[PDB]
Parts: sequence; structure tokens; C-alpha cells
Amino acid sequence: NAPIETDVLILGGGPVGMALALDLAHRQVGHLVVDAGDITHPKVSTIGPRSMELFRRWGVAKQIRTAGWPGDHPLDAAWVTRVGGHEVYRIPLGTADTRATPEHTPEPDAICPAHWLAPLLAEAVGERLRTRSRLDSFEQRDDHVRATITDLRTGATRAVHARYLVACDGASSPTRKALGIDAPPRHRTQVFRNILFRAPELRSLLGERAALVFFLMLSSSLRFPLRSLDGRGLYNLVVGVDDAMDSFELVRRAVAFDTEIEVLSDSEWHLTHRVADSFSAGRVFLTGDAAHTLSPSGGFGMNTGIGSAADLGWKLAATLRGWAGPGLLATYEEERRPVAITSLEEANVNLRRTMDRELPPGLHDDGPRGERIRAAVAEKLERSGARREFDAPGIHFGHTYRSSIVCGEPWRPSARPGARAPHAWLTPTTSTLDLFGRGFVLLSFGTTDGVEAVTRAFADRHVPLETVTCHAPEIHALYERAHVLVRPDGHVAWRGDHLPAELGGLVDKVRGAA
Ligand SMILES: O=C1N[C@H](C(=O)O)c2c1c1c3ccccc3[nH]c1c1[nH]c3ccccc3c21
Repeated sequence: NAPIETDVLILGGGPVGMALALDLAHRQVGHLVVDAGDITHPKVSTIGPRSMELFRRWGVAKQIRTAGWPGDHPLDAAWVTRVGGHEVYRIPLGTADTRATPEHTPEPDAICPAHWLAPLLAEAVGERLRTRSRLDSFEQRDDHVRATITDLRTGATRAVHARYLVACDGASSPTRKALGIDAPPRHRTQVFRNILFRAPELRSLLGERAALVFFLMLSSSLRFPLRSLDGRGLYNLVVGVDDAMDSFELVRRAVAFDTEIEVLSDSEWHLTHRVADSFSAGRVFLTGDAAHTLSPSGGFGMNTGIGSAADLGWKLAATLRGWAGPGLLATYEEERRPVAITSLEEANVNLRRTMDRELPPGLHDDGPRGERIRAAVAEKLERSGARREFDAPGIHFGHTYRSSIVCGEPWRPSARPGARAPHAWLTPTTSTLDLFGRGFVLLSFGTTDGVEAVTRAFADRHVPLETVTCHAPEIHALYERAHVLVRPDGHVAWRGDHLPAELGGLVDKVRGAA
């Protein structure tokens, strides 16, 4: 009959669309997610420690850890000639259960394939997720956007009113194409096949030699990962496709065992390096793949999209509540593009590592001449810095925003402006991270002078703000300055042992007004 009314219309029900939905939900912003219900892309099971911190904010981290990934399954990354052949190099990474509890984060990375993450994110989001719904089209108006969604379950079509429209329609984003925004390739496009197969006993056979992922060194086409998706029988084999040999043949090539193998799917997927020239066109925005696609080498892809959705999340709400400066939305691209590009390059440095590593003559050679050749590689491989692909704390946490709303100061955790406020335990159950996520938060160590001042400045502009006084010195040390200001996203916006005189000039700068 009449149009639907919501502030933010999310296009794309994948992890990123859901993340934006969860954060917006926690900021009390009315939204609606439409997913055609009907994405040829890498497989993607890992969730970085930074994304796990965001899900902690949203109360779903636990559900993700108990989703189904077995706790006694290895997390090792192993380089081999074949899965069951000679092992060349290995990075022990323990199991989910028994492993060193991280010191720089309260939430270590996690495993949760799509056939588990999807239902999770769906329930956490609830009714505001309209599955099996297709966007017919969208027209942009002066103060809002108008779309048309067809309920693919009933056939009915419905018009939707919305202050803003955010698209997460993947790397092929129609919305981006429609907005006439381009995303030229930052690096060469390669082709790969994702062979999903089931090996009921593959794990039993391997035993202690199992691994979250196996890097193959068997051929030009078979020198790519073989991952345990659910550590319960499901596996994915990546194989390189020259520019242009059978599914079951290949899998049987990768695995040295004579055990039951059932191929479930075998599909192509382009590996691309594309960052959109723009992240928005007026009232329509772009997140995740639609704005920045990278190589899955390092799992930076999804974390950068979830990291971007969260940034757009509090900037959308702020403009909606009316307290952000008219220039704050513009900062989404100003801060998130450079991160996407930095993560893109590093992902590429991991991809290159694998492509350039030429494979020796008698590598899969048995007995010593071979044991020695393989030993050789195990060293050059480590010399090439393989571990970087799995231990990259600088990509997960190390991203400092240099922008018009961070009073900048001209790996190891820093409370440096534009950076993510470091982790520290205030109590064995509450991390400092747990204070960030709502509105601005002012931290003070020892002193409390000048706080009544800021409290009012922010209050002058309705800018939500919380002030916390902390005491232990370890944290005070870690954060350095006496007064640290954290944005709704948990990144430092300013710090110093003394609050500057005209606070209005400050509040206005951080909210993106002046
Ligand atoms: O397809 C993938 N799927 C994996 C993914 O989902 O990113 C993946 C994939 C590939 C991958 C695929 C082709 C060539 C090199 C590659 N490195 C990787 C990866 N390196 C990682 C490090 C940590 C976590 C995941 C990966 C990874």
C-alpha cells in the first residue's frame, strides 16, 4: 500500500551487511536488510581477532566460538608435497581449546564457516532481515532514497523510504556499477577453482598431522591451500587455473590417502584487487567487497569489510541523531579507503610469496636426497617469511587513521591518535575495550580536573560522551597520556596530559563539523 520507512537500508545479507546491522542495532538505528537469498567467492572461515572484538561488543562472539568448530582440532598451517605426503614446513598454532590466551586482545581469532556464521548473524539480527528479498531498483531523492523490494516468497513488491542506503552486494556490486563508480585492478586477476569435497576419515588418517590448512607444493596448479572447513569431514581444495584435470582426479592428487572422497562442488572464482574510486555517491554508500576486494591470503578481506561497516556504523547514526558535523560521513572514505589499500597490498605480499616460491625437482622424492631437498625449502620458505601470513597483528590491529578529525601526532599497541585504543584488563572480566562502542569516551589517569569542562562542551553539542577515571598504572603507562579520548569506534581521537583551552574547537573537529 504505502512505502516502508527506515533510516538505513542494507543491501546484501552477507557477514558485512549483518555486521552493519548488528552495530546499527546497538546504536538504536532503524534498519532493514534485504538479501536476494540467491556469490562465487573464496571460502573464508577465519575471523580475525579485531572482528572478534567487534562481535564481542555486539554480544555474538560466544555464539561464534561455540558454533561448531571442534575445539580439539589443530590450527596449524602446514606446507606439504601432498596431504599425506612429505611435510616440509609447519606453524604450530595449537587448538581452539588449549592455546596461549593472547595478550594484546581479549578475543583471539576464530573459525566459523558460512554454513554456521550465516544462521548466527541472522538470528542475532532478527526480523529486520528480509531474506529472499530482491532490490528491483533504487532512486535517490534529495533527503532520502527510494527502492523497490520484491518479496521473492510472496511475489509482492514494496517501496522503501530511507535516509541512507548501504550496499554490500559483493565484489560485483551492481550498485557500484549503477552509481558509475569504477574499481580498477591494483594487481593482476587470477583464476582458481574451489573444490568442496567430503572425506569422512581424512582426519583420522592424518591424526596428529592434521591442520587447519595445507599449502600444496605439488605443481603450478596444485600449490595452493587445502582447508579443513568444519574439521568434521568438509574440505576445500583451491587449484590454480592457467588462463585456459578433473574434480575427483585433482582432489585425489592432493590427498595421498586411498579413502572415501565425495566432491560436492567445484566452481571458479576470480581473485581480484579492486578498491572503488569512491565509497559513496550522495546518500548511497558501499561496504565490504563493493568498496574494497583483496586477496584472501591472510584473511584480511572480511575483517576489512567488518572494520569498515563499523566505521560507517557510528558515522551514520551520528548524522541521524543529528550531532555529527555535515562533514563526518565523508570521513568514512577518508579513513577506510587507505586501510583497505594497505590491507590490500599486504594481502598481495602473501599471495606473491606463494606464487614466486618455485618448486624443486625431486621435492616429492622419497628418502634422503629428497629429505634434504625438502629441508632446503623448509628454510628458504621460513626465510621468505611464511609465518607473516598467519601471524599478522599489525594488519589486524595496526591501522592508524590520519584524518580531518583526529588531532594526529607527527607490532606494539599504541593509544596514539587515529589508532585503536589498546587492550588491558580493568578487572579479570572487563577489558578496556568494553567501554568503547557507544559514544565518545574520555579516559583519565589519576586526575579529574578539566573533565567537568569537556563534559559540558560535548553536552553543548549533544555529542554523547562518557567519562571514566582509571587508576592502575600499567594501563596509565600503556596509554601514556593522562587524558585519552576514544571515538565510538574505539580509535583514539586525541590525547595529552592537559585538555586544550577551546574545547568547542575540539568537539567540533572530532564530530566532523569544523
Ligand atoms: O582461498 C583461501 N581461502 C582462505 C581465506 O578464507 O582467506 C585463504 C585462502 C588463500 C589462498 C588462495 C590462493 C593462493 C594463496 C592463498 N592464501 C590463502 C590464505 N592465507 C590465509 C591466512 C589466514 C587465513 C586464511 C588464509 C587464506
